[PDB]
Parts: sequence; structure tokens; C-alpha cells
Amino acid sequence: HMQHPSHELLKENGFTQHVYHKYRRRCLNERKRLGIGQSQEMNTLFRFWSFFLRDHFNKKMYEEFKQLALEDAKEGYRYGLECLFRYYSYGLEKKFRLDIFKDFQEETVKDYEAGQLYGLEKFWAFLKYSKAKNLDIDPKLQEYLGKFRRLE
Ligand SMILES: CN1CN([C@@H]2O[C@H](COP(=O)(O)OP(=O)(O)OP(=O)(O)O)[C@@H](O)[C@H]2O)c2nc(N)[nH]c(=O)c21
Repeated sequence: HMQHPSHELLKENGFTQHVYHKYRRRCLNERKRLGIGQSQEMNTLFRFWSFFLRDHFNKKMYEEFKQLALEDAKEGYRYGLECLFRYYSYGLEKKFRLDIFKDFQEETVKDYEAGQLYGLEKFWAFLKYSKAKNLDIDPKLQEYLGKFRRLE
């Protein structure tokens, strides 16, 4: 009776367009009314996307997740982007997608150049867990990953 909409939507047969649309609408409306980073309901949506897209990818949903996460991080509220990096690392481990991998590299490079390591650690973690071989890794990103190689 008290279960959160995101909890229902993450069940195997639990996702329905009707429930998700009403949930997404309220979250986005709260983000606009209360402001970026000020809506805890919006944070649950970031968390939902981070998990749900691993098993049920959809281009437009991912692109909205990505766009809002980056908007929030620019304002200084990084939960959305942390959810995105977790999606990249765990999601690409589950099923590799070339276009999503390219985004993963691009956002990791930006994250590192902004003085953060959360993205770089998640990329390094992906490399340790994934079975994917012959990856085409940005030469600049390989250089950044060199910091972690000397540590282990
Ligand atoms: C095995 N775990 C997992 N965990 C915490 O429970 C949550 C889910 O585990 P997780 O998603 O694998 O950690 P994760 O988020 O991927 O790594 P990180 O939080 O650094 O981004 C995370 O906040 C993780 O830090 C743990 N916390 C404590 N104190 N002890 C533990 O053994 C564990």
C-alpha cells in the first residue's frame, strides 16, 4: 500500500506506461517548482533510471536521464551524474552498447578534467568487471586511467 512508484516500476512485470508517466510528470514538475537539486522526488527518478535502464534500455529515456543529470551537475548537484556513472559501469557490464560506451568515455573525460574521480573510478571498475574485449578507448582517457594503474 505504501510502496513508492519507482519500487513498483522496478519489478519484473511492474513497469507500466500509465504509472511511469504520472510519476515522471510529478518529479519533473517538482524539479521545476522547487529548483534543481531541491526535489527529493526527482532524486528517486534519477535512481530509478540508473537501475531500470540497465535491464530495459530506451534511447529517449536515457537521453533525458543524461541531459538532466548533466544540467544538475553543472549547478552543483551531482546525484544525477553519480547515478549516470553507476548506470554506465553496471549497465555496460550487463550488456555492451557501442554508442553508450562512447558517451561513458566522453562524460568520464569531462568529469576527470573537472577535478573529480567518481566517473574515472566507475570507468576503471567497468574495465575490471566487464568481459568486453578490444575496446577502442580514447587515448586521452587511457592517459588518465594511468593514475589508477600505478596504484595497484
Ligand atoms: C557490499 N557493500 C555495499 N555497500 C554500500 O551499499 C550500496 C550498494 O552497493 P554498491 O552499489 O555495489 O556500491 P557502489 O554504489 O556501486 O559503489 P559506490 O557507492 O562507491 O559508487 C553502496 O552505497 C555501497 O557503498 C556497503 N557498505 C558497507 N558499509 N559495507 C559493505 O559491505 C557494503
